[PDB]
Amino acid sequence: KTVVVTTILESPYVMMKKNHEMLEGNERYEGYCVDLAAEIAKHCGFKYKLTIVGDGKYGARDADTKIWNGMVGELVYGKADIAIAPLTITLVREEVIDFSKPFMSLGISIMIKKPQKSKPGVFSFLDPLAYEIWMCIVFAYIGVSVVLFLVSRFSPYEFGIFNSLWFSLGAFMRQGCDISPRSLSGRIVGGVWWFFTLIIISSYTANLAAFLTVERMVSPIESAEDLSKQTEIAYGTLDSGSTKEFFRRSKIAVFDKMWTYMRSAEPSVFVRTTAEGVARVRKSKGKYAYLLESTMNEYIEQRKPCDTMKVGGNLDSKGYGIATPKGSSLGTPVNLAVLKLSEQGVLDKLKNKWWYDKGECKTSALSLSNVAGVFYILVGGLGLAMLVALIEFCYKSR
Amino acid sequence: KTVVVTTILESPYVMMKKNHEMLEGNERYEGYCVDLAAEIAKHCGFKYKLTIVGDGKYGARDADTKIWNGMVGELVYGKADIAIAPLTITLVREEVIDFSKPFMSLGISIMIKKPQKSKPGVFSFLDPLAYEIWMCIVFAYIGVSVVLFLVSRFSPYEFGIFNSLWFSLGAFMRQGCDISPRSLSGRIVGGVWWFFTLIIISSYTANLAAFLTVERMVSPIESAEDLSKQTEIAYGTLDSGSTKEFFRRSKIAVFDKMWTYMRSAEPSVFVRTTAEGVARVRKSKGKYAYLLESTMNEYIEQRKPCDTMKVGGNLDSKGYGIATPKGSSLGTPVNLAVLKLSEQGVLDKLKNKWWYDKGECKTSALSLSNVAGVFYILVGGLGLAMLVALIEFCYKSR
Amino acid sequence: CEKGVQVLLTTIGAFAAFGLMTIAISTDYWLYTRALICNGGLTHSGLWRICCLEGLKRGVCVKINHFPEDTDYDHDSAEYLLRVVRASSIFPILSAILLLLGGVCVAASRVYKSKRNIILGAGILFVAAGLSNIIGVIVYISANAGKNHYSYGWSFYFGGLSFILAEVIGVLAVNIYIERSREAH
Amino acid sequence: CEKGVQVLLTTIGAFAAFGLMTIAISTDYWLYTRALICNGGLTHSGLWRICCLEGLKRGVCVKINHFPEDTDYDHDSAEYLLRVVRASSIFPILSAILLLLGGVCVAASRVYKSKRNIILGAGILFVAAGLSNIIGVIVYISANAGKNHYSYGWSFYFGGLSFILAEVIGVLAVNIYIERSREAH
Amino acid sequence: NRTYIVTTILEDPYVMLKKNANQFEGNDRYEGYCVELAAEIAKHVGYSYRLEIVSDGKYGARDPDTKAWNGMVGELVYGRADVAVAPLTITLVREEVIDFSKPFMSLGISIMIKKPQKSKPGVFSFLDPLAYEIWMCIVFAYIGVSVVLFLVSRFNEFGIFNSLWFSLGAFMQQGCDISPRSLSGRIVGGVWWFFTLIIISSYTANLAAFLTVERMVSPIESAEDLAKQTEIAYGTLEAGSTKEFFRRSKIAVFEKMWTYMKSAEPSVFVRTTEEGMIRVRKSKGKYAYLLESTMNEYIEQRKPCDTMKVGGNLDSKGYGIATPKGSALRGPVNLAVLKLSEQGVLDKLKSKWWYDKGECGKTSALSLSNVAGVFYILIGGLGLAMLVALIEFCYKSR
Amino acid sequence: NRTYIVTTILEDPYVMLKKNANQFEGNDRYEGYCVELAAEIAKHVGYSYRLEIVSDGKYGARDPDTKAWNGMVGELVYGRADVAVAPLTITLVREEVIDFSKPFMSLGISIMIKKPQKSKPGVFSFLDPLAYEIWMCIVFAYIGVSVVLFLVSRFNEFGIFNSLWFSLGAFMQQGCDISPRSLSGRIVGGVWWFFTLIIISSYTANLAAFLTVERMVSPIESAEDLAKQTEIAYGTLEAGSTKEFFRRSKIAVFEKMWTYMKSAEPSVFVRTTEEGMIRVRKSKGKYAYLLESTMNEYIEQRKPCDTMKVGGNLDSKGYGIATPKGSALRGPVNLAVLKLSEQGVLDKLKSKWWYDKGECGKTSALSLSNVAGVFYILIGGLGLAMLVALIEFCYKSR
Ligand SMILES: CCCCCC/C=C\CCCCCCCC(=O)O
Ligand SMILES: CCCCCC/C=C\CCCCCCCC(=O)O
Ligand SMILES: N[C@@H](CCC(=O)O)C(=O)O
Ligand SMILES: N[C@@H](CCC(=O)O)C(=O)O
Ligand SMILES: N[C@@H](CCC(=O)O)C(=O)O
Ligand SMILES: N[C@@H](CCC(=O)O)C(=O)O
Repeated sequence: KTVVVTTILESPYVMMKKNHEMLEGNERYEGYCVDLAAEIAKHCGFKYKLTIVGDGKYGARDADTKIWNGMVGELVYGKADIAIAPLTITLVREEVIDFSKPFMSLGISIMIKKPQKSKPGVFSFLDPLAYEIWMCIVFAYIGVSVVLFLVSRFSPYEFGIFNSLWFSLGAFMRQGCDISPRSLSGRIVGGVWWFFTLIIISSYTANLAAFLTVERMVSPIESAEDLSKQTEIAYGTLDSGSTKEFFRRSKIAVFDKMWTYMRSAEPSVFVRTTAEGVARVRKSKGKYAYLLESTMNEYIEQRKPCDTMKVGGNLDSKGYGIATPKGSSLGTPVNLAVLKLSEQGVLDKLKNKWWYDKGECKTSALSLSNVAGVFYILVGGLGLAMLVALIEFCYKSR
Repeated sequence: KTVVVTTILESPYVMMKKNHEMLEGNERYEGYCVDLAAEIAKHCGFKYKLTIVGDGKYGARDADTKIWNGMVGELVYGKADIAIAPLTITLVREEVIDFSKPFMSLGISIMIKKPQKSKPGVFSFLDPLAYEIWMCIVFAYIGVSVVLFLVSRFSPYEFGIFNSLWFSLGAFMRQGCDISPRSLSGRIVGGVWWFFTLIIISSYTANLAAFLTVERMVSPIESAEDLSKQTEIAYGTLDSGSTKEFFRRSKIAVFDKMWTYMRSAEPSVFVRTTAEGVARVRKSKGKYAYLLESTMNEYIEQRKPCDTMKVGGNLDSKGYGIATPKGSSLGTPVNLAVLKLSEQGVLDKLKNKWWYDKGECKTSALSLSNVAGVFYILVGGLGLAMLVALIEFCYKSR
Repeated sequence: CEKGVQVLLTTIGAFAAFGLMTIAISTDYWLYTRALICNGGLTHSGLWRICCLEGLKRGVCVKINHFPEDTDYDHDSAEYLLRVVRASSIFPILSAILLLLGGVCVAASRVYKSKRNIILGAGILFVAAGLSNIIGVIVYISANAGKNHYSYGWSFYFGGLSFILAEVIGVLAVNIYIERSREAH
Repeated sequence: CEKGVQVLLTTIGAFAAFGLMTIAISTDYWLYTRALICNGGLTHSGLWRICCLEGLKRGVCVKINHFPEDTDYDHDSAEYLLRVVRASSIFPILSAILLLLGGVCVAASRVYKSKRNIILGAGILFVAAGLSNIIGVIVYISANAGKNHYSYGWSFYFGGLSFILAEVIGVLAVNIYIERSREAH
Repeated sequence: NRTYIVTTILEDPYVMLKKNANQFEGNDRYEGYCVELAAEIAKHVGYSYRLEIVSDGKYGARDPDTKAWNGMVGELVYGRADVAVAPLTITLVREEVIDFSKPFMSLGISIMIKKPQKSKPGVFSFLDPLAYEIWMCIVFAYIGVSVVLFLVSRFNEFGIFNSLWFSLGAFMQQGCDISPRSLSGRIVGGVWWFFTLIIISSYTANLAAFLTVERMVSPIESAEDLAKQTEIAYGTLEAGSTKEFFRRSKIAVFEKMWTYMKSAEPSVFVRTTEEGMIRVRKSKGKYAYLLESTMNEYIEQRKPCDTMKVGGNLDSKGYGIATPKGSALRGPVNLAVLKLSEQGVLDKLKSKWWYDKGECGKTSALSLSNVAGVFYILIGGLGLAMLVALIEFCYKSR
Repeated sequence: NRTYIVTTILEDPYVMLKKNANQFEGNDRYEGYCVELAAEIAKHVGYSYRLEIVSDGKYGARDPDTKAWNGMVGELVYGRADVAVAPLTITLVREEVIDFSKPFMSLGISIMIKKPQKSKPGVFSFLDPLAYEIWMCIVFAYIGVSVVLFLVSRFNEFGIFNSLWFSLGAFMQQGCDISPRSLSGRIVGGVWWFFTLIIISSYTANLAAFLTVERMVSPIESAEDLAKQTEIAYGTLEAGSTKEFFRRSKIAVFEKMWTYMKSAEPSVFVRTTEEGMIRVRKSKGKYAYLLESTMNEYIEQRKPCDTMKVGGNLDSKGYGIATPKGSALRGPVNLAVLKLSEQGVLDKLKSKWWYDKGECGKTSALSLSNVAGVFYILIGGLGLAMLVALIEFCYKSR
């Protein structure tokens, strides 16, 4: 009458309660899937005994012995009555057992060690304006100086080219150069140049605050492409997991290339359990990159230390599905339970509570590190100037 | 077996449903107090027939005939079994009937017609700085000009007093006056003055955006004091309401003065029903000011047209209380119902739904109206200047 | 070329400006807003009188209420002073008066050429006229403020061109006075 | 008073500045931060070596890891160049070198008085010394950045006074060269 | 060896009538996602398929009285069609009576709105902080200040030509070749300077207010709000599972929205998604359609491109092939679906049909477009200055 | 004609021991709100009252096993005391067994926290936007630029004394008596100008960032958060209705907080409100006390004044006199209470006991304090300049 439930110990889908040694029975384990399975036996109308698969595995078929390991093995091999787990749906597992309508969705995704907040770079003070604007600004400054020179030559009342350049430059920085135009055309050119500066500077200074302090995480990987295009950083998977099989069977260029990479890399990229891969990322100092189902990546990102991040959109879309032995009479009811729950809204609530309710993760004075670059420029120009003078002097003494 | 419930038609405490003519029975009325009374009969365990008091009144005792009108009259005069209303608790109504623990709280408060958003005034451009700062700024500008004058006289290498004033003024407005100091003390004074301006102007311009567009509602009344200190704007009440009796019996200066005012003012400030007073405010163009219980004021403020506002803190604190005839056996249970509900949290939920769930109520370019004042100043000074010159000229021609 | 043509240019500019300003005062196409008069409906409006269009009334030139626009508050609040000035329209008419008096002083300058200060007074008149007209514009706008589309009709830009001309004339008259003084030397 | 005293003041300032800068380089009280070395605990730190205090070790002067601070990313990211320069401390030592060479040129100026450009070269040396020292400060801070209290010890302000003196000396040496040229006239 | 009947519905892009379909016959009459999809499915299962539209153009639902099946489900259950390949949302009621298949596309219940005003920042967006009126009256004041200063100065280098200059430098804060020495000139300068400071500070602060604040507002932006609004219309499609979900919902917001939808006159419902689309497009912000998310996105992509999805999806479910209960075809269809998923097909088709077409394709650095009007102005002034210098050259040469 | 026993509890300011109470005996031993209150009540009812503290110093509650009454309620129910005049929160359980009275003060369940760092803006708050290091290195760069410019210029009016000037004007944007004519001088000027622009724009933008952003943050700031946090401790008082409310709550957040409180080691509870107060004061932000609101406010007012109320009140209830069930005293007491309320008394006493003492008493215009350091600086520079001019006068005269 009782039903031998299979499952796995994979947080946040299954977790033993704090002080579980002080507990015996289905109360030992708590988790999303525990809640689900309790509800399912409520709806279907039987009794369940929870069991963690002894192999600590999800499911996969030996390429030589053609045996099914883990929970799929238990179900096909009678050890188990049912599975209620983060079990993924795939063709191969259809051909031997009957799954249910996905009770939640997912993708195969990339987990990385959170790169540090890359302090705003030197030469950050250009960020508030795009690079085509500075180029246009410069063409315009040249153009103005040129036009004021031509005008002062052809139609005078002195603005050599260098002095014109100086006046324009001084007007951009709001410092009034000592020489001013005296004609009606140079005065026009100066007026429009002045308006130009007023606008440009007003805008730039309007948004200059954040840009010099903005801190942005840029990752060395942004997709599967940036993974398959490098081997400095590895990328592995769980073992006996649908992720492995999907990569193996993939007929696409990127996934096949990465499969080749990972079937021979040394030391082995693969692992035996999720948390092991989590640790490998959390210690490999960004030289590793884990390929797991999206939900784990999300929970791990929200959970402390919050030292990992999901990167790149889900390479594929899939779904987690309750399972049953082929020809079981438990397939039809578990299905309707999933549907009823999803319609009522239980699954969304659980997804929010187990993930979001687990969540554990200003205007600041400028630091010299922020505005250091300009200082360098300053000194640079000074050096240059010194040098220049010496040149001139050395030239004159000659 | 059924219980003759008394109540009143006062929104949002009691309201007939839309298409009530298509309905008969207790379903005709919907409201906060309807929900409450339904629950109360659920807990106590009897049946109720809702009834709007025929007099359309809350309760009050004739000073000559010593009769009780309205719901209090019905309860004392057997017409009614119970009252579940926005009925206020007071001594006089204790002496004849038994109230319950207040199921919600309140105060006597002032309702006003929403004054318009007073556009930021002329001379708004002083708002970003306090008035002691401008006074200190001016003392400082004078001081600087003085000190630069003394220094240029006693220790020279020309800065008359007027030219010193000019240089200082030019440096405050960031426009470089043509004359600059040449000594080491005047140069110091100029440097510190320059730093002064940089800071002051930076701050002022930092916060100048909002202040010239800020729109603030200032009301001609801010308390009972500003009511008793004027008669341009009236202040009245409901009739046969505890507010009236509280004012009448008040031994305080303000409330007694306002009671005297309102017992003789013509036309009569008082009214016969709340909504009538609401209308009187909503049309009297701010020459009227209603004194009602706080909750009505709140709901009316949230409800459209949202053309009224509560002003001044509650002159007193009171509470609404279910009532019963003196010696009734319904007093003890209704009490415990109130307590159980308040403990569970029903009353807060109702208060939120009937009030907040009824709720029906940017960076913008500058309008000339905002910055008009400075223009006037401009023209003013110009006029002045013109005039001045003429004076000088008229003096010279003499 | 400034050999006496300056004076004729001055006077024709002065009288043209006075004409534009008189038209603007005496005209009702200062605005093209939408108002709740037309039975809400398009309205070209003015300094003195609204007059609907593209509406049911379509031609009913109504006199406006400047101060009595459902006052409902703010008597002696410094808004009343603005509404007074807008309604009176004392500043535009002051500009017109001053332009007139400037033309008068210009012409009398052509007569009593012995006195030079006359033309200078004319210049001052024109200048003050301009200042007053810009104040007129400012009050008009800062009242009209009390968010639909709106627009300014040829009468507004006639006042604008009046101010332009008034300032120009102030310049030219002052230049005349300066030449006259140099001749006196 | 600038009758030869200027030169003695120049040279003593130069050698004092060189001394301060050598001390600052050769000293470890540039900082008074709290670090995870002391078994977290107070640390006075320096350009070359940390050395704990008010801790368990209380006197263990450790050599710091500048580039090998758990690099974990950002090799050849323009952070490596900064960390190189901080660790090498090439700019402070460049300042010291230049101050030394400036004193050398000053003294040789007292000898081969026939040549005037020597003192000018000395001035340039001192000036470049100052620029290099401020860069040294800047790199130090912009690395030390990689939010507890911190503070700067007498060695930092010794570098600061070194820069001050270096600039002063540049001034005085240039003034000498100018007087020398005027004498040559 | 018989062709299998394939019922479906006309909803772009899942199925559509080919351009020139009158010139086409048979299964080549229609084009759409599900067209190709059924192509591959029948290729896999090795059967021939005959396309057919559903008579009613309505998906499927049950009459509560007759308890009959309409649309595609009616066609299948009663045997008119052999297979359904269309967006046939899976739900409890439908699954009881037919055999669904593992999804092939995921979605949810979502809000569609008419696009409000873009209010896009043009190229002369640097004037917006100051109204047209202010710019006009600034020019007027410039002319006033300059003429007055000429006057008071000349009855000095303060001609008109230099006065307009001085009063143009002061406004831009770019210096002053000259400073007044007279009391009158100084009064006017000291007034223009103040006017300048106020105006410029205002302009810059409000500019920062614009640039750091772009359109980030939408009223409904959720489900609670939608259920709270009353000036708006919102409903579903008849003969589909969206109406079923709203009607059967046991949630608060959903229950209230069902109440609203079931009683709003005129009928907020429609008969075709196209009808609701055209309604919202021609609703003037007065209709907000609740439908799936796939169609919301597709509609937003295609021209007019005048709609937008809003808010997060209320729920999450999926499409699915369907077959008559107990049929022998379901197995191969499910396996085919999974094969398609693992192989990257469904992704391919979705990209082809949604994004490939593309009828319409904190701080961020300024785009040259935002501030290009400045460069237009500058160029115009340059050309004008060269022109004026040509004029002056001619005037001088003669 | 017997004095009536008056049990109560020692909780400032409701009841307290007078300073010099050892020098006092009888009812004049204690002072507090409820002291005066009982005074007026017994005055009204015309009886004599004898004050007594409750032995346990604990309000009241019921043992679940022995089903006994402790504290003041124990004293009353079992007859040890005749009346209770103290904050004796009304609730369902207590009211079953004794006769309460209409409240005399209203309150709710609220959070108390240790005050975090004030971070108050001092008088030199105008430097905060730029770190101490930046100001230092700015001075260094000023000295560098000036010395270099002297140099390149002199091997011109660019002595050192004028170079430091030129490079001081440029930084403040207040002009330049001189502009370089050399290539080297111009390179340096054009670099200082740029440095200047960046630094000043930075300073001003971040200044706006400070002034328009003051402390507006608190972590818990609600009840949901509190129930979500785990680094913090929070509990109740034993033998009171706050613990009862949390324990009996049927709400989500309250239920979870009860779970936390019932299992946290060490016991988050205390025995006296003073104990929890001293705990939070000595909790280093690690204890957050849940108690009433009256005491929260009073504690915040009195020195140390190191606490603060946070969040809105969870519920809303009231104090109340109490008497043994069935007593004959309740009526007069209720009438007295209402008389006191209508007469303005309770307000008077509350003002006297809470605010009269006062141990510690968007945009807003700047206070002179915020920016007074500028005036200190300016004055210092003035005096220094007069001093230096005295020096120069002496040096010149000799
Ligand atoms: C040189 C300084 C010039 C100062 C001239 C300012 C004179 C008049 C302008 C203010 C008039 C605006 C008054 C309307 C508001 C009010 O009622 O006070
Ligand atoms: C007159 C213009 C002077 C320009 C001088 C600027 C020269 C050098 C300063 C930049 C050095 C900073 C480089 C570190 C970041 C990087 O790796 O590129
Ligand atoms: N549920 C997945 C897990 C695979 C993974 O985590 O990569 C499976 O059964 O294969
Ligand atoms: N409930 C109050 C209403 C009085 C008022 O609205 O002013 C009473 O019974 O008197
Ligand atoms: N796809 C939906 C129809 C569309 C709708 O109801 O919104 C269904 O199969 O029920
Ligand atoms: N006033 C509370 C005691 C204080 C508390 O429990 O927080 C009561 O009477 O129950």
